[PDB]
Amino acid sequence: QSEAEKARKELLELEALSMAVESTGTAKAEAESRAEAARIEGEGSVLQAK
Amino acid sequence: QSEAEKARKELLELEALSMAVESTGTAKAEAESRAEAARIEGEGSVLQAK
Repeated sequence: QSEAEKARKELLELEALSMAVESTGTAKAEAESRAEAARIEGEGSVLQAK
Repeated sequence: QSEAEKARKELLELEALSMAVESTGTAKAEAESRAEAARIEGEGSVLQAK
């Protein structure tokens, strides 16, 4: 069980990196899509106002 | 399981890129269609006013 925990530590490190990658990719994608839609709506609102 | 996580990290990176592409394409398309309809309505409103 000691040897198994010695390797399980490195397994948990790699799983931590993968969870980091997945979470930041999901949040970045959703936030940038909302910002792009908002920018297009803002320039459209400028043209509507004129 | 350690080797499988070493490759699964790169799989999750590529899936993050694909989700980014899909989300920003959908939001950009819907926002630009609404802006185009609004611009045509605005120029029509100018001509109606005259």
